[PDB]
Amino acid sequence: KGEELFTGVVPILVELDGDVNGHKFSVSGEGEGDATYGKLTLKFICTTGKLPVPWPTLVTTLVQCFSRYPDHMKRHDFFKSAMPEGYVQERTIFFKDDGNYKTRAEVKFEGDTLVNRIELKGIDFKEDGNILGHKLEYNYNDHQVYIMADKQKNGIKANFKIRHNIEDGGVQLADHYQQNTPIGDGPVLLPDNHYLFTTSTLSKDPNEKRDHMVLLEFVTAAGI
Repeated sequence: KGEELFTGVVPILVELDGDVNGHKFSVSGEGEGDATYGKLTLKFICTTGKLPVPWPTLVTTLVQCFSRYPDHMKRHDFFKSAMPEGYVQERTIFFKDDGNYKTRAEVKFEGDTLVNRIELKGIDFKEDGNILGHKLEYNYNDHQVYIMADKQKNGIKANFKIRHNIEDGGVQLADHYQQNTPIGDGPVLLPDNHYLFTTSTLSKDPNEKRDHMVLLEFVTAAGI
């Protein structure tokens, strides 16, 4: 089983290559995950300069295999069952009255490390909007993810809203549409519909001078 590969603390590598309205950038993340408790600690660095989009808008893009799946639904864990070969994770994210991100990522083990490798393309963004204009608060409003099976492609799908607080009043809406399919061929668990509940805390490394985001996350799956 792929679930075995998560019994301990697992190092996490994240790598994003991004293009939004022609502003190209890269993001690297390193940290570790504990699926037994459902805990992620990661530090992200924009390794090419200033991040041209706000850090919270990338949170969902930047490893649901680390969700704590209890004992009674260790069998609906599609994300772990796909390991080590892993899965493709694709999204479109509509920023209301603004552009959209399209993301394709591969989530897999490379040696002992869980690696989330992402390409991100963003189009139709307003240059003085909340994204390209950096008008969103540095914080997070988590949202639950209702995970439904997708027997057709043999993976799962979800759609959910993320709310970003706008520095001067609004809420910026980020409409997420997600589908996941296994990379490998072997048997994979197809879950009964269930929820993923996530708690995210954003913070800053006082000794770090590059543009960056420290992220602490707790996540659990739930029935009904």
